Amino acid sequence: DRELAILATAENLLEDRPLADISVDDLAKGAGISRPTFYFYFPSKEAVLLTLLDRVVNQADMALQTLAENPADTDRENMWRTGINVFFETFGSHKAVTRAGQAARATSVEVAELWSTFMQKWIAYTAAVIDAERDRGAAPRTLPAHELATALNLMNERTLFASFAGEQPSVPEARVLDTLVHIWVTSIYGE
Amino acid sequence: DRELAILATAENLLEDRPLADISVDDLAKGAGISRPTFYFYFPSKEAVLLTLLDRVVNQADMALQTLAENPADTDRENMWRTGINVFFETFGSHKAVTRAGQAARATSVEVAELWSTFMQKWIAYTAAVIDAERDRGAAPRTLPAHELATALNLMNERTLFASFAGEQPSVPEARVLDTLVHIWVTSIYGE
Ligand SMILES: O=S(=O)(NCC#Cc1ccc(S(=O)(=O)NCCC(F)(F)F)cc1)c1ccccc1
Ligand SMILES: O=S(=O)(NCC#Cc1ccc(S(=O)(=O)NCCC(F)(F)F)cc1)c1ccccc1
Repeated sequence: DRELAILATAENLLEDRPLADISVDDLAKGAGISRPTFYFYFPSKEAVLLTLLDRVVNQADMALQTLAENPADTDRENMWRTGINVFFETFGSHKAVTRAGQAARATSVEVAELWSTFMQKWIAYTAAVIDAERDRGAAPRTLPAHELATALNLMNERTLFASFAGEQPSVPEARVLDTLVHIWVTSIYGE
Repeated sequence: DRELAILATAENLLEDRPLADISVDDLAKGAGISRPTFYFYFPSKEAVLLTLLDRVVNQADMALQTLAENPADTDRENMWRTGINVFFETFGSHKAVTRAGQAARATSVEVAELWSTFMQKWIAYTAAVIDAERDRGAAPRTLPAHELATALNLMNERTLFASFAGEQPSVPEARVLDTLVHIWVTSIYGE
């Protein structure tokens, strides 16, 4: 409630400036509570970012679970597009949290461990699906599935986040999805 | 001379700890000069990292120029392997400078601009070679060459550096080259 108000205030301020330029007072003021009352709900501004990232990451994760149980009925190219799109839409809707979350990996053990855990989970799932495609005779046994999954997942992380941040260089946001699907599909189904 | 001694001292200390844990006195002591004498050669420890990164980046760049003028006489798979390998060997030999250089992108305008400039140059060259391969009828016109180049280059950056840092997750250093060549070759020559 006042917890939601701190989270919403943090997301809003992270649209105009970095975490280093937001005080606890900036978050308290924003949620319409005192500094001490803020500290009842969170030990630090760093813990606020950690909670926002955790919510975004879990939304993407739950969305990928929903997709896995209920596969789209279409060509394998569009199936994978649907999969990459969970990440494009979810993080695309939380650019400020995403950008700051990734910055905070350099400086926060918990942010690095949180991201690391979900990346291992998304790679393990990518690799399971690639091996399935190999078992049903649809993809050739080229690279170790788990190595291929790791590199594709690291590509998406870097490429999605460069696009969202408008970095130079980057693929424009409106071309990035098709860019990643081409490389996933060719690298998974070619020899 | 005493300039080289500061650079060598910085590279050495960046093997055991981050830049934030190295003082100017740590670099002066190391090069066997006073603090004031250090400041004659460099305005800050941050400028030392910038000079090391600039040297590594220019070595990779000059090595890729040498390759471009003197192409290996082999299959296209091995040609590209030779190309990715400039980056694998060059940065692979300067892991500590590479790791710290990438950290310093978040916190230094000059490090971000230096890296940004060379990435645009390496993407422009990748894209020129892809278009050549399209013109000589060897690769299909799939994705815009420059978008494909950008994503592949961002993949290599993230994947090479995760491997070098031993991050979880990452491809092991001894499997990363073959991993990237498979994805480059399939994504450049498949449809
Ligand atoms: O698509 S499916 O429905 N299920 C397969 C899948 C998947 C998947 C996994 C990871 C990423 S990822 O690398 O983009 N996310 C890592 C986090 C970040 F975004 F990079 F930051 C993209 C897609 C399908 C089922 C069966 C057959 C084909 C596809
Ligand atoms: O290989 S060639 O000799 N010349 C083509 C090339 C190339 C090239 C460009 C960039 C990268 S990159 O993306 O790895 N570097 C970006 C920086 C970092 F490492 F990622 F950090 C790897 C390889 C050839 C000629 C003609 C026909 C085929 C190949």
